[PDB]
Amino acid sequence: MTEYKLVVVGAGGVGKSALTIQLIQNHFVDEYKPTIEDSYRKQVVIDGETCLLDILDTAGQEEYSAMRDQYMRTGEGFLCVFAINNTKSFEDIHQYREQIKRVKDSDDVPMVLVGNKCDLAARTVESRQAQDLARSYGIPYIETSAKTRQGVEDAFYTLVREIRQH
Ligand SMILES: Nc1nc2c(ncn2[C@@H]2O[C@H](COP(=O)(O)OP(=O)(O)NP(=O)(O)O)[C@@H](O)[C@H]2O)c(=O)[nH]1
Ligand SMILES: [Mg+2]
Repeated sequence: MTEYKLVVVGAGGVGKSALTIQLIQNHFVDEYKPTIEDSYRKQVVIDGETCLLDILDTAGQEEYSAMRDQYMRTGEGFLCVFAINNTKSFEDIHQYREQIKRVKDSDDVPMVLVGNKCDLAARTVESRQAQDLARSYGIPYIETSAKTRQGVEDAFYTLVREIRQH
């Protein structure tokens, strides 16, 4: 079957792993549990296509940048995740995008901008600004909550659809 190699990237603590686990295991990890590198594989049906999601969950930490090149290079699609209550994470997005373009030798890699933690009242990043950014990239912006599961399948399935259209 078709396999889709999705990579989840972003700053430390934005909820990359919480999003992935919510997708694969339908629960919200409300734990402190920093990632080094995790992989998940799940057979799904998306729009009637039987396929395998190969999801690489990456570290937000600066120390793991080398293994970051390695993982990025094999990815077909990237979820670029920030937290809507953390302005630095949103600013860091630019640098993850640029590193993906560099390792992939590509200006237009399948990608979704994901604004996570939208369940939180204490927003510092407006939806308007994140949308403008995504528009300037030529990529969809999806807002998610790993906690309530809002937008979770949306973000992953939209990325699969971007890979199909590439
Ligand atoms: N309210 C809320 N909290 C969330 C959400 N997603 C993650 N969190 C919380 O934020 C913290 C970090 O999430 P986690 O999934 O470990 O983030 P990460 O990006 O994988 N961290 P790392 O880069 O270290 O692997 C956890 O305590 C988690 O419960 C969300 O959508 N809403
Ligand atoms: Mg993690």
